[PDB]
Amino acid sequence: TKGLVLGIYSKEKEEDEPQFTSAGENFNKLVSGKLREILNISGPPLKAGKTRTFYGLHEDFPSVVVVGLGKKTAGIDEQENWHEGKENIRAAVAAGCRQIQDLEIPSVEVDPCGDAQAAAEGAVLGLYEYDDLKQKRKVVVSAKLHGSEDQEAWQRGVLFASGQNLARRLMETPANEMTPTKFAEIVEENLKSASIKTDVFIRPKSWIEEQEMGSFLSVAKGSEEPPVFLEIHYKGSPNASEPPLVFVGKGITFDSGGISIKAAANMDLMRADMGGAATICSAIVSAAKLDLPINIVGLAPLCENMPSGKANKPGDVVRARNGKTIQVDNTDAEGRLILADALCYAHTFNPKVIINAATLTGAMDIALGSGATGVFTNSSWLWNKLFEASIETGDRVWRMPLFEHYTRQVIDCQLADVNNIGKYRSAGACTAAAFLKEFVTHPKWAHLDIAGVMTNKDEVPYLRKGMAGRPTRTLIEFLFRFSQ
Amino acid sequence: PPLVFVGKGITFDSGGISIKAAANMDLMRADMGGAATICSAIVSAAKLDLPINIVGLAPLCENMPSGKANKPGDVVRARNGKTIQVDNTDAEGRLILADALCYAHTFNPKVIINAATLTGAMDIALGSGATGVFTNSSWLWNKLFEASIETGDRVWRMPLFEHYTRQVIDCQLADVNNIGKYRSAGACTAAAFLKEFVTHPKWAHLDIAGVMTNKDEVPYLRKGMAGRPTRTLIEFLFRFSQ
Amino acid sequence: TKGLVLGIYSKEKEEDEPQFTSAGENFNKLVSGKLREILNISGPPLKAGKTRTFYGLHEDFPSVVVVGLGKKTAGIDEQENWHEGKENIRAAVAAGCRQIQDLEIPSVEVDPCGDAQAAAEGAVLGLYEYDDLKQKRKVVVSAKLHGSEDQEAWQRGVLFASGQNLARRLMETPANEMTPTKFAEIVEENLKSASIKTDVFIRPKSWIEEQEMGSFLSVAKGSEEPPVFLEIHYKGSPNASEPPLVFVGKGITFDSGGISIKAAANMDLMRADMGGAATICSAIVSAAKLDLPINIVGLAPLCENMPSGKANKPGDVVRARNGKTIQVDNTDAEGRLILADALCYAHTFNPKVIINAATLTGAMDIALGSGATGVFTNSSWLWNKLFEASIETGDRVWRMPLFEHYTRQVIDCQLADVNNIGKYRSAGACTAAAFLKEFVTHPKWAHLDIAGVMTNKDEVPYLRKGMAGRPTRTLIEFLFRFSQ
Ligand SMILES: [Zn+2]
Ligand SMILES: [Zn+2]
Ligand SMILES: [Zn+2]
Ligand SMILES: [Zn+2]
Ligand SMILES: [Zn+2]
Ligand SMILES: [Zn+2]
Ligand SMILES: [Zn+2]
Ligand SMILES: [Zn+2]
Repeated sequence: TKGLVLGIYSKEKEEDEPQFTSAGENFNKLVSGKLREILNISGPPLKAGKTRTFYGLHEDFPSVVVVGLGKKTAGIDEQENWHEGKENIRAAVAAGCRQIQDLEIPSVEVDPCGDAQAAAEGAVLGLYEYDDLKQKRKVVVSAKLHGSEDQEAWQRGVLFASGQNLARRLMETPANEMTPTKFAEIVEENLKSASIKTDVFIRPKSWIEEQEMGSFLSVAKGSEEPPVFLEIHYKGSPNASEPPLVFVGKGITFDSGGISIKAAANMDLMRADMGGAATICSAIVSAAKLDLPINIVGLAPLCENMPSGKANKPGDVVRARNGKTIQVDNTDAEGRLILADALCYAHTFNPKVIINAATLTGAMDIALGSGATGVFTNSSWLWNKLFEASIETGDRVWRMPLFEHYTRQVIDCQLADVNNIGKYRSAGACTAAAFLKEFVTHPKWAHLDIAGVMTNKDEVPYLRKGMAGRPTRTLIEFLFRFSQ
Repeated sequence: PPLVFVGKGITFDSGGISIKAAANMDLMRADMGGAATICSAIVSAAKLDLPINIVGLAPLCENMPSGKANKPGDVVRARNGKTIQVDNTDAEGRLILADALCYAHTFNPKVIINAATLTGAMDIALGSGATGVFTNSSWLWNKLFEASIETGDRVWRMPLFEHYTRQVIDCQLADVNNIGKYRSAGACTAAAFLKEFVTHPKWAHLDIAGVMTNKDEVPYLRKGMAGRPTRTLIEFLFRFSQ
Repeated sequence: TKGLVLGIYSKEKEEDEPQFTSAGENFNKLVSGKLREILNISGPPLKAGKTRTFYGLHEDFPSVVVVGLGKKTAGIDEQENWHEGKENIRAAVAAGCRQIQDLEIPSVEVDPCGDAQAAAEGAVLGLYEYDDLKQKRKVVVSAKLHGSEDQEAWQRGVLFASGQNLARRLMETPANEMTPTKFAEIVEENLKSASIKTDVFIRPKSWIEEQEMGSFLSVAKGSEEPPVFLEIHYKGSPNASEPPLVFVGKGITFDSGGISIKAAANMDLMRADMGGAATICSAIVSAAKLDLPINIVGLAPLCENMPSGKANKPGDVVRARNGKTIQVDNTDAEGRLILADALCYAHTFNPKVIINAATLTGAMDIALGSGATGVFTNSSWLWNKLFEASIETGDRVWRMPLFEHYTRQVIDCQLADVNNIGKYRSAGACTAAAFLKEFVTHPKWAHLDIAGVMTNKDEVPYLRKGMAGRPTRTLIEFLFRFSQ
């Protein structure tokens, strides 16, 4: 019927016993001390992220899962660059919800754990699973707030987590279903449901040609799947003329590498090479849901990178919208090609800031793995804003260098203005970033290389194995704070 | 109390049983760059007669394959009593550093700074643009960063997160594994391995693998071994002494 | 304090509710129906291998773990070639014991589940972990039979499982600790504790040289670690002159591949290249513990395979004890070299049967993986005996071919009588077997290639991740039945 998730903290030195949250304390009282009694009988105390289940304590809650929240006053961890208490809550609540789901319980009430937004994030991110294409599926669990005192915060958590889950769905869906057109249609419907103060333009190939986006076009042509340039507007500012914030995302729905073909092992994960587009578009959907008082534009060039008799050939020179020529030495360095055109187009909006996201390089994965998203930016103010937002969400960012040292290695080009792969194999994420900078003149630009945080195995406790949708929540938080 | 510097001194690294590829293996004669830079920095500090006490520690040896060599899977005991599963014999720098870092604590130092041409991952990460610095002290990061602005021999901070530690203490036979669970973030997991042998509050690990050589990146250095970031270390010491 | 593991079966069509075992039924009665009541409250029924924990049902058992046993009458599964009921019990009991251990309970009583030997095997194999070299260790759990009616069978299970766990320990231990000498000393002490009717001879290099075992010696020389030829005798037959059964095991304590050096990835697992020696020696220790009325001889050539200035060089020709010359084309095909000499020596005992085991080829792993041990034999009677024993133990065997087709590919040799690697890359396990057959004239010989069952991830539910010690129990069962 109905399950209940309650939290308990680690015992502090002067306490005689570990303390329940307010809800746990109230429930124990409701059952005349039976919860504390049974917890004591069960043995060792619950530590952070651990769970234990007690049956039959109340007729309304046949299964009660108690979860360890760790130290009650855990705040910002100076060494980890995140709010520890929030992370403990997300992990603990996710673990509790997965136990409720294993017991095949369709609905669960969740203890706010002193921070309803974090509790909601743990439950909603934790229960998520992409199973539309399977016969065998786990029970669908409906999680709601236990109590009625922390509603806005709980709902805020549901909203943030839902945005990330939308990104996860888009990334996880196989490329034959999640084509450029399909991705555009799903984003279009989600944005329109979020707010009527939106406009969506799924720009066709003819428009792309009119816009002289030769770099983007060169990538798309190898495949039979039609390319599209998704342009979305959210008019949240009270002043329609207020300069917008522009987000740009790499939308390669499937990357085979092209003529510079990839190895077979785990190439299926490349269905998520559109993660950059997924995260920035989902962030905008969420911003619209929150009705943030700001104008935002989202740009996402979308296409496949396939080998064929029409595909990009190593050595080919293409002309970007801005007139710059690019020597395509490696057709698998295609994300930067489509981004060159989208970044150029972004300047036409005279934006306040330009932020792009892309599952750009394997080098980024070798550099930081799934620990944090690499951020390249020409603005310390912007770096700081993204960094502060990440401490709150727990979806960490780490700064990477934008030095001429790297630029020199990409403009040293045999046939053109810029080469699409560096002179050497070193610092691949840095030279890719340098390539992108040659198409940016804006003073507040940030490039997020999310290749290393594309998937999750078990690193983030509250995300099941699969595409991660990171760092969608950090982007939403940045926008929220920016709007305030 | 002295400042303690520690340097990886592998005079030649063939990789051992987990043998390296032949191409450009000659550059491994510089796998003692960590020892070279910290020892040279101390020589210079002495020349300048800086008013500070400094201790330099440099474990030195070769890593070669033979009938007596480390075998993948072997478990060894560090000076501190911790056991280490040697899954890859080419991840040897962290093995010799574990013992030197333990010994460093005996001096009750003010700070502990180690340097090592530790991982190819660092090279893939930042190349020769800057030395990667892993530190549990923002004060120390800042001091090294400011010194680097002056010398031009740049440093860039890399993360010391439990996220990476988890991947090296998840070990089949011992307390810590000498290579991570996955291939991602090699410089970060190597740093995490080193941290398991450090309890000091002001420690910095400099992975100089990417700045080991110079082609033409630094205009004033001819092609060859670079000796970076020796000047940044000297500057740090000078300012520290003042 | 004390935990309890109880089993419950899957409900049969005409039953109103799933049936507990006799012990589960008795415990429920003891607590006035409280176990059934709480199990019903907890939800969906327990299926095979699943577990659920109930707290505070009895003062003597604060934690009771109920485990799903599947269908009560599950017997031999025609398609899987094993006794299904026994497999269900081993898996269920192991899962239950791991839950008790997670709760940090030091002692547990285990329901015999209608088959005490299988229950004991699940508990003892299930709880095993090699942690001698770690600071952090799980609680040591002492498992005993619940009740006093099935003692001999429970103890038989403990004995079989202990034999396998000894093999696992020997295989898991790092090679710098588990050297040829150390392995010999550990086996020596275990055999002597098992019975006084034993003799152990840790033969030194001088003896090996006297025995003209040039093939074995050629492998050992590349390393600084002294080689030994372990010879063990168990005189269990009433007639001292009764011909013995001879077991032979490949004891490469560490295999780097030698000059034909292995790749670095996962080379640490080669510390278990002595699995052949581990399994046959452990089987003999167990046979001695059981005091089987038969004479058995165990032979295990032990050494390392390392690269150095003295190592085997590709193309070198060596002379086996039997006078045959061998062209060592690949130094990593060393197991067959040391086995050639041990198999020759085995004939001197005028044995009834000769069975050898070896983690011999990667081809075997590509062929059957961890599903079953590959068995090559010139005797269908022997194949059948091993096959029947495996149905009982669940540690499956599968027959592989001994055809001249494969022999032709190894005697087609440029410099010698036989080549240590075949003409082609196909059928690697089959040509390796053919190589071994050139050193056997006995009419009842079986070669077990255990390379594919060297480790366990999660395939065998009752074995934690690590070296498996398979198929030790099948060997013990074969010996038991043979003795009867
Ligand atoms: Zn997708
Ligand atoms: Zn690509
Ligand atoms: Zn791509
Ligand atoms: Zn090395
Ligand atoms: Zn090295
Ligand atoms: Zn071993
Ligand atoms: Zn071999
Ligand atoms: Zn071998």
